[PDB]
Amino acid sequence: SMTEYKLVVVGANGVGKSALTIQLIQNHFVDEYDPTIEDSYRKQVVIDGETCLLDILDTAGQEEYSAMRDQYMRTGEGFLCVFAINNTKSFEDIHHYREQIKRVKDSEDVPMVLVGNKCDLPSRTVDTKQAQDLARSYGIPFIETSAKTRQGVDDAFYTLVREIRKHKEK
Amino acid sequence: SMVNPTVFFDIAVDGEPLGRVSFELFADKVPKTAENFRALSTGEKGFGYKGSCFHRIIPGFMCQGGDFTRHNGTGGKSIYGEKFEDENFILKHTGPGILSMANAGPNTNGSQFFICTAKTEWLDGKHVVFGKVKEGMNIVEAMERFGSRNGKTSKKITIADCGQLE
Ligand SMILES: Nc1nc2c(ncn2[C@@H]2O[C@H](COP(=O)(O)OP(=O)(O)NP(=O)(O)O)[C@@H](O)[C@H]2O)c(=O)[nH]1
Ligand SMILES: [Cl-]
Ligand SMILES: [Mg+2]
Repeated sequence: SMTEYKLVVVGANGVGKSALTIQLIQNHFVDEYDPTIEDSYRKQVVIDGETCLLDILDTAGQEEYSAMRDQYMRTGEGFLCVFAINNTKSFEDIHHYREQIKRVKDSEDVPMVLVGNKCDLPSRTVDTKQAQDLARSYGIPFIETSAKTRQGVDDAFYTLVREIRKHKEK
Repeated sequence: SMVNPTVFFDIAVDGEPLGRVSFELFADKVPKTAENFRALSTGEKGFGYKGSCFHRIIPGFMCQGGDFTRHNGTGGKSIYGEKFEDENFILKHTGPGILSMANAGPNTNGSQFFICTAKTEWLDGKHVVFGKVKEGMNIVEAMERFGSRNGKTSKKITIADCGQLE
């Protein structure tokens, strides 16, 4: 078989949205921060034995531009909601992303995965249990990642595809 | 002007001269912000814009530059320190040629700036407007053509020389 999924990566500035995406697409990590305006990538993968094309939209953490961001959200099938484990504000921002996705998609059941990135760093401020509890309250998976070491990168994106497939079964 | 300084940038494309853009700096209404840009344009504090890049050019919107410390779009430094407060919002982003400060939220002005190529009214009250292109809007329009939807440029656009006129 083949299928195709539109994935959208969202979250506050600097949390690692691009680093995670670039690890998935290009298999490398760099310390330099290159702020995003918008980038799009395509990759063919096999998940649970089923081949698919991933169309990944890497969005900016910028907070304005509601009309453009609503357009991202209407077209996206699933959302990686990323925060950094050493940035409490980025974790506190997550609920805003979830609220906006639910409003734009007019549903309380939207495929999404909570991603806690930068787990390689020694400066944690958000503990695993707070993030697990938040994900449980949303009914969505939580995946800890490091774009630097590649820990959890495939898992985050593949889990989101699994969430989309489960949603389509309903 | 009898009050507002004029500064210039000689713009280069992969090192080749494209042309000169001059700016009126509205020291009359935005003195601290105008003075920062003036001094960074002359280099008189020992650092400034000469050699730096227009790292983000988005056709229909703006040409952004001014990172002479990290050279990658993340840096910035004013003559007052790493950052300074939003001085005022007297002037608005009314159309092409407006010169305004880039920032990372309230009170984070450094050295990065942008030149509007269209009205950008959603930036009013968030970015401090402090000058306007005097001569060389045609050069800004030529620069805009090296940009792309995500701002990456197809050739390296730099401030090959800069300074103050008269
Ligand atoms: N140690 C470590 N650094 C990381 C990790 N992920 C990203 N970074 C670093 O954090 C910075 C910002 O990463 P980036 O992916 O650009 O963040 P973003 O969420 O895309 N930012 P924007 O919203 O502005 O596009 C970069 O310096 C990058 O190297 C990670 O897992 N570990
Ligand atoms: Cl908008
Ligand atoms: Mg990014």
